[PDB]
Amino acid sequence: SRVCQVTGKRPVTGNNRSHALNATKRRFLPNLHSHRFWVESEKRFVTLRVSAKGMRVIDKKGIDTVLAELRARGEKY
Amino acid sequence: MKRTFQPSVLKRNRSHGFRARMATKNGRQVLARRRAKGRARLTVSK
Amino acid sequence: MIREERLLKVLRAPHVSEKASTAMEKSNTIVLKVAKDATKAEIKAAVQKLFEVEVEVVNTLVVKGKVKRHGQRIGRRSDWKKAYVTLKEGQNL
Amino acid sequence: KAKELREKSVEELNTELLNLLREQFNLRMQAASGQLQQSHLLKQVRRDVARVKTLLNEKAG
Amino acid sequence: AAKIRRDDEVIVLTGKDKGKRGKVKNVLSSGKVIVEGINLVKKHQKPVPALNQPGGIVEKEAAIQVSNVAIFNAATGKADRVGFRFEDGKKVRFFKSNSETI
RNA sequence: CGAAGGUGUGCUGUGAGGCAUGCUGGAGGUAUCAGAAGUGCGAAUGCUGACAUAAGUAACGAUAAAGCGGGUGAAAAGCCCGCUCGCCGGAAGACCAAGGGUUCCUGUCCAACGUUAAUCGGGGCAGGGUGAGUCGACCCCUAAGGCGAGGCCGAAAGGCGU
RNA sequence: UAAGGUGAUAUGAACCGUUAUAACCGGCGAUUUCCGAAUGGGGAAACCCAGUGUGUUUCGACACACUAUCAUUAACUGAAUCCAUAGGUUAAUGAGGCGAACCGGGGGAACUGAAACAUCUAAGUACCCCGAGGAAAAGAAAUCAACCGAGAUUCCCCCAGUAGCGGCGAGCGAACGGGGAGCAGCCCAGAGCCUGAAUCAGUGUGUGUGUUAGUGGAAGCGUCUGGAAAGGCGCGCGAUACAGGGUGACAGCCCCGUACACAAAAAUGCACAUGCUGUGAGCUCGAUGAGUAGGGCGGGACACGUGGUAUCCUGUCUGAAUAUGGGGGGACCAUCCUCCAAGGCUAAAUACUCCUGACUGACCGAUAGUGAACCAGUACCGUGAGGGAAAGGCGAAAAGAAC
Ligand SMILES: [Mg+2]
Ligand SMILES: [Mg+2]
Ligand SMILES: [Mg+2]
Ligand SMILES: [Mg+2]
Ligand SMILES: [Mg+2]
Ligand SMILES: [Mg+2]
Ligand SMILES: [Mg+2]
Ligand SMILES: [Mg+2]
Ligand SMILES: [Mg+2]
Ligand SMILES: [Mg+2]
Ligand SMILES: [Mg+2]
Ligand SMILES: [Mg+2]
Ligand SMILES: [Mg+2]
Ligand SMILES: [Mg+2]
Ligand SMILES: [Mg+2]
Ligand SMILES: [Mg+2]
Ligand SMILES: [Mg+2]
Ligand SMILES: [Mg+2]
Ligand SMILES: [Mg+2]
Ligand SMILES: [Mg+2]
Ligand SMILES: [Mg+2]
Ligand SMILES: [Mg+2]
Ligand SMILES: [Mg+2]
Ligand SMILES: [Mg+2]
Ligand SMILES: [Mg+2]
Ligand SMILES: [Mg+2]
Ligand SMILES: [Mg+2]
Ligand SMILES: [Mg+2]
Ligand SMILES: [Mg+2]
Ligand SMILES: [Mg+2]
Ligand SMILES: [Mg+2]
Ligand SMILES: [Mg+2]
Ligand SMILES: [Mg+2]
Ligand SMILES: [Mg+2]
Ligand SMILES: [Mg+2]
Ligand SMILES: [Mg+2]
Ligand SMILES: [Mg+2]
Ligand SMILES: [Mg+2]
Ligand SMILES: [Mg+2]
Ligand SMILES: [Mg+2]
Ligand SMILES: [Mg+2]
Ligand SMILES: [Mg+2]
Ligand SMILES: [Mg+2]
Ligand SMILES: [Mg+2]
Ligand SMILES: [Mg+2]
Ligand SMILES: [Mg+2]
Ligand SMILES: [Mg+2]
Ligand SMILES: [Mg+2]
Ligand SMILES: [Mg+2]
Ligand SMILES: [Mg+2]
Ligand SMILES: [Mg+2]
Ligand SMILES: [Mg+2]
Ligand SMILES: [Mg+2]
Ligand SMILES: [Mg+2]
Ligand SMILES: [Mg+2]
Ligand SMILES: [Mg+2]
Ligand SMILES: [Mg+2]
Ligand SMILES: [Mg+2]
Ligand SMILES: [Mg+2]
Ligand SMILES: [Mg+2]
Ligand SMILES: [Mg+2]
Ligand SMILES: [Mg+2]
Repeated sequence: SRVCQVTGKRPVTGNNRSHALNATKRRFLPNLHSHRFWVESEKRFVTLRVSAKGMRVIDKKGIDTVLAELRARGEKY
Repeated sequence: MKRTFQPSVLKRNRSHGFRARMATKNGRQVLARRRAKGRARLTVSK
Repeated sequence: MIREERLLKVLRAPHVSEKASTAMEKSNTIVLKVAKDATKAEIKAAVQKLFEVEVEVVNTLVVKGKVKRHGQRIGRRSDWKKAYVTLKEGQNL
Repeated sequence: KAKELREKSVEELNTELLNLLREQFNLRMQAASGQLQQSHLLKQVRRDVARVKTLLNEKAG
Repeated sequence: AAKIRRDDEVIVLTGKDKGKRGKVKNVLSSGKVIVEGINLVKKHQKPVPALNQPGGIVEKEAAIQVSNVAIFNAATGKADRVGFRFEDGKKVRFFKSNSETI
């Protein structure tokens, strides 16, 4: 549904603002991409729909750390 | 002159019948309102 | 086969009438008023047993309850089943 | 008459049920043909069948 | 517990025949009593062959308010009231003016 | 030994009003001094009910059409029986589907219903009546289309679809 | 508990009962068709059609049980593909649906006001959606204050229509501080001392104390009027009972109650006493929350409309220090003071009433009061969502008018 599987980032709402300060509603979507992540420690690829920010989490924590967090919450991959 | 109500029992049921109502969140709210009011007959379904 | 408890329920009454009288003294048919859910087979069984006659065939139909009034009230009598039961050849009861 | 039959065997009142049921039927017919002036009777068998089937129900359980 | 019962002998307190006595005949759930030869009425009665054959007029008893009758002592020869106590295990009724069981 | 309410008559105050009493009614009423308001109606093409007016006036729904004799009946232009006359006949005849649901048949009744009368009725009341291996449904098989395990997609609700 | 009973319109007929297996009242059981989440498959709701067992048969048939989906766990099994993995089957456990308000969260109008209207207002309101509990939510300071000090959260009264915000228009509108209600604090990021030691929790035990039927419950007569006396007149009595209701007109003493005093075979609520069953207290030393705080860009929340604008949240791109450290004190800097974010849990004061009992009203009394005092969400209207009435009173007693 356009939800980052790593972080949780989903669409949020807010306002366009003109020079005359007319406000119309809008959405701010995440920067999602489907991406095959190599897991060394079970010799396969896993595909997560993830946001640019969630990829920086995976670089830092390491995929094995992150896929433990995914299993906890019971979100499938 | 042909008038607006041309009866058909099959169409009455597929449209306004009990199971039709039960098949949608909106239709289930119709039966919930009609029970709440106290209606003696929820739907058309003889 | 059918258990007897059941059989004791499926017959409900004899049904009198001009037509029933005639049916009896012409085509050797007894006209009963039977349980709404009783199959033809259960009727045949129940008669054979509970009256000790022999039954050729049963016919059945469903009578619809008439709508009535009782002083500005709407009523409705119950639907009920009517069996025509032809016996074999020479029995009577 | 509950105690009068509370003690008698499973089979004993298993046979009691059927001849109650048989009487119910016989009443039903005579009633239906205006040969029953004792209406109260067919009410009583009904309540007897009731209290047999209950007694069956506890023993079996 | 009911203070006055079937087959009691009572004196009328109130109404067209104040003062006069009779036996209780049967007791209604409305809180009324039939009392033999008390509240007599003249019912006009239509004929009907099967039950109550002829026409004719009738006298019969009409129900009377039970509050309007009193258990009659027949020792004082006067109206009375009823209490409740146990004479050895069984609730009983006693006059109050003369505390004897009845 | 007659409350409120209703309807008369008499008296009385500058006014909104007050007091007395006949008849009706058949169980409530409230001096005084204070207190509180759903506190006063002729109008809003006001709202609800009732009753007038036009007026015993227009009308009684296809211009296919009736006439007489008998019957029953409190009563017959209209009902029943008969004779004659008329109208439809690719329908104004007959059988069905859909839709309706006892309107079907007998007996009984004429208050209301029937644009009149009604002994008559699709009206009231009671009783009867619908019988299937082969007719139809159900059943087997699919069309458009619908629902749709997993699935794909979407803030949620949901949307598509194997 | 009892001398009367078989619910109403509603009689009648057949019966049942009177000293206790008649009826009636309460506790625990039994039975409980079909449809409906509906769950064996289907379906135009209350119907159509099955599969597998186990049992039975008069060989025609019969009765009962089980069989939905998803989530988790376990076993068994298992492709492309060697190990695997995905998948498949069975079982166990749980969920599903309904419901009046209150509560937390995801979305989010316009009419209207500005005497036009776009910023602003209406308003984070109506409405839709998700989730929850008897309440929820919030909660033990990276909080305030002013160099004096205070000490978690919630709610009430003030401060104050003040300070501010504002096409500085219409309007919006705090805090600091003070007075009250209620009061409570703990735990993980970890090893030794060390135990069943704190007491949260589960399940039996007694004992109290409620609940669900019930029992006893004072004392008045005469006489007038009248259809009838409870009213008038006369003379008595009760009162821890003169609340209230009924009875042929207005009754402390006619009846039912009321004050007060009593009661439970059975089930269950709360509180102490408590075995046992999981449960860990105390002390020492250490540790102490990173794609995080901060930043740029776009928005939102703060009374505060980007303004000189601190503080909070983050869609997007970035990114520290780590106690010799870090956050805040309304641009910003220095000094000083105060606190320790990136991990949790927590009772009471507070919100509400679909429903149950009791009691109350300067609330209505049939065009009023609920739409509905009456068989009303009915009759009727509408394809449907939905709309939606009218209609109470014989008499004390039917004695409801024989002939
Ligand atoms: Mg706007
Ligand atoms: Mg045949
Ligand atoms: Mg048939
Ligand atoms: Mg008078
Ligand atoms: Mg008045
Ligand atoms: Mg007054
Ligand atoms: Mg005044
Ligand atoms: Mg007014
Ligand atoms: Mg007027
Ligand atoms: Mg005027
Ligand atoms: Mg006009
Ligand atoms: Mg004229
Ligand atoms: Mg003229
Ligand atoms: Mg004319
Ligand atoms: Mg004409
Ligand atoms: Mg004509
Ligand atoms: Mg003629
Ligand atoms: Mg004519
Ligand atoms: Mg049809
Ligand atoms: Mg009819
Ligand atoms: Mg006919
Ligand atoms: Mg006829
Ligand atoms: Mg006439
Ligand atoms: Mg007429
Ligand atoms: Mg007819
Ligand atoms: Mg298809
Ligand atoms: Mg699905
Ligand atoms: Mg979409
Ligand atoms: Mg689909
Ligand atoms: Mg007993
Ligand atoms: Mg099913
Ligand atoms: Mg289904
Ligand atoms: Mg099928
Ligand atoms: Mg698996
Ligand atoms: Mg739920
Ligand atoms: Mg909400
Ligand atoms: Mg606007
Ligand atoms: Mg304006
Ligand atoms: Mg204006
Ligand atoms: Mg909201
Ligand atoms: Mg709480
Ligand atoms: Mg919390
Ligand atoms: Mg200090
Ligand atoms: Mg008592
Ligand atoms: Mg007493
Ligand atoms: Mg007198
Ligand atoms: Mg007196
Ligand atoms: Mg009176
Ligand atoms: Mg911390
Ligand atoms: Mg930041
Ligand atoms: Mg900043
Ligand atoms: Mg910014
Ligand atoms: Mg400014
Ligand atoms: Mg700062
Ligand atoms: Mg900060
Ligand atoms: Mg400063
Ligand atoms: Mg944060
Ligand atoms: Mg309360
Ligand atoms: Mg209440
Ligand atoms: Mg009135
Ligand atoms: Mg009304
Ligand atoms: Mg309709």
